[PDB]
Amino acid sequence: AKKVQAYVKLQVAAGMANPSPPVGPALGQQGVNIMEFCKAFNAKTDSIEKGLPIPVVITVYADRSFTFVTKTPPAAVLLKKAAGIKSGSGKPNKDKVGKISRAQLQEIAQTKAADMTGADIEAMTRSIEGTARSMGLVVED
Amino acid sequence: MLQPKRTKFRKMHKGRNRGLAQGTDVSFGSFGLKAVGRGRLTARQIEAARRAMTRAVKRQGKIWIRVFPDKPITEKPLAVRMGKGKGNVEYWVALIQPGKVLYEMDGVPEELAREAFKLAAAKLPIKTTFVTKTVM
Amino acid sequence: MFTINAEVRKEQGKGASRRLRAANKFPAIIYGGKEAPLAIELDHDKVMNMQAKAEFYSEVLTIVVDGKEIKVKAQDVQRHPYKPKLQHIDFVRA
Amino acid sequence: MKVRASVKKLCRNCKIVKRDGVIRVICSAEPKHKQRQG
RNA sequence: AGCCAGGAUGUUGGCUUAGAAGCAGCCAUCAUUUAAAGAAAGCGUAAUAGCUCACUGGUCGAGUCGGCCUGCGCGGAAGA
Ligand SMILES: [Mg+2]
Ligand SMILES: [Mg+2]
Ligand SMILES: [Mg+2]
Ligand SMILES: [Mg+2]
Ligand SMILES: [Zn+2]
Repeated sequence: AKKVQAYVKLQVAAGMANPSPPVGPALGQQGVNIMEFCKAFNAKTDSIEKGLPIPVVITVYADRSFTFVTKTPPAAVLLKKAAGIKSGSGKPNKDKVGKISRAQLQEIAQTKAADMTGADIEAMTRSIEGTARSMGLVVED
Repeated sequence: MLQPKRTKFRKMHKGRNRGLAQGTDVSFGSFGLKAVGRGRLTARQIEAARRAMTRAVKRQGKIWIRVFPDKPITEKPLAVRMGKGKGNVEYWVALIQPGKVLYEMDGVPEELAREAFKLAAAKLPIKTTFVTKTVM
Repeated sequence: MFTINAEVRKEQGKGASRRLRAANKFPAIIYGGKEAPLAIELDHDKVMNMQAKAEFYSEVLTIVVDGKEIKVKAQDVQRHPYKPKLQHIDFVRA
Repeated sequence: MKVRASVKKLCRNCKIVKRDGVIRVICSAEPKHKQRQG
C-alpha cells in the first residue's frame, strides 16, 4: 500500500496450481517464478479448498522471488457452484436466464473478512448483490 | 421515391413559384424541418434526406413527410433542335415556397431530432430551419 | 398576471401594419363582448418572450391601453412564415 | 495539412485560429486534424 | 479559466470470451467507500496497464457561458 511495485492477476481456479494452458509464460518474469508459483500457493490453498478462483499480490524489490499474502475469492466465482448456472451469460437479457434469492450469496460474501465496503454489513450485502445481476439473473430478494 | 401513382395529364406548364407557403406549422409530430427558401425539391432529393434522418434516429420514433412531388419535369436530350414537341418527363418535384414544413418527427429527444434534421438538410437544395410544435 | 402594454392604432391597413413590424412593433386586435373591437399595437420583443411560456395561451392576460386595463385570453396568432416572430394576434375580451 | 471550404474542430484538443486572413485549425493531439482555408 | 489533489468499490466486471482486467467482443447500465469518480472519457499493452479526462475538494477573486433578432465585413474564388 504505497505505489506501483509489482502486482498482477491471471489465473483460473485454486484446484489447479500454476496452469500453463491459460496464463502460461506470463506468470513468472520479474522476480516471479513459474515454479515457485505453488509454494506460497499452497501456504493455505488446500487448507480450505481447491474449488474457488483467487488472484493475489506480488510485491517485489529485486529479491530472488516474491512475497504475496492473499485474500478473497471473488463473488462472480461463487455463482457457478452455489447460485445457478456455470455458463453465466446465457442470453443475458432476452429472457431472465436464471434466478437466485437474497439468502443465496449473503453468507457466501458476508464471510468476506478480507474485502468489502460498508461498515453497515447490510450494505456490502447489496454490494455483492450485483455480481449476480452482472449476468441479469432474477430478483428473488 | 415519391411520385403520383397516376395523373390526369402527362406534362405541366412550367409555371412560376411565387408566394408564401401553406402548411407552416408542425402539425403531426413534435419537431419539423422548415423551408426558409424558395425552390424545387426532387424525389431523389426528398428521399436522400428522408434516409439521412431516418437512419440518424434508427428504428426509433416516427416521421412524416409533408411535401410530395406531383410536378412532372420534362427535358430535351442532347443533339435535338428546339421544338418538335414538349420533351419527355424525366422526374418529379415539389414546388417549395418559404415557410413550408417539409418533414416532421416525434418519439425522439429534441437534440436527436435536431441532429437528424441537420443531416437531412445537407441533402437539400434549399435553406431550412429547425422548428417546434406550438400551442396556438 | 401576464401584463401586456399597448397603444391603440392611429392608422390601419397593410401599409401601416407593415410599417409597424418594420419598427419592431406588431399590430393586434381585441374583440368579443359588447364593446367594439380595438385596433391595438404591441411591442414585439416583450410580447414575444411572453408567448414563449405556454401559460400565455391558457391564462387570462391583461392588456393595458392608455391607463385602462382589459382582461383577455389569447385567441389566435399569425406567426412569421419562417422566423421566430409574430405578425398578428387576436385577443378575446373575456 | 487539410485545406478546404469547411474546416472544423475534430478533437477536443482542436483549436480554431485566424492567422492573417485565414481560418486554420490547430490540434495539439492529432496532426491529421490540422486544417486551412476555412 | 488556469494551477494542487483525488477520479474510487461490488470489480480483474458475469460475459457466443483462444487472451480483455472499461476497451471492436457480450448484454445489460445496476450497485457500495465518499468530497466526488464512468461494468465508463483516452493515446493505448501479451494481458497487467503506465499516464490525462467526465466528476468533486483546495486554490484564486469577479465576472463568466452561448443560443435569438440584426448592420457591415472574412474564407470558399483557377486562364490563356
Ligand atoms: Mg402596396
Ligand atoms: Mg505567413
Ligand atoms: Mg475553476
Ligand atoms: Mg462571401
Ligand atoms: Zn483535433
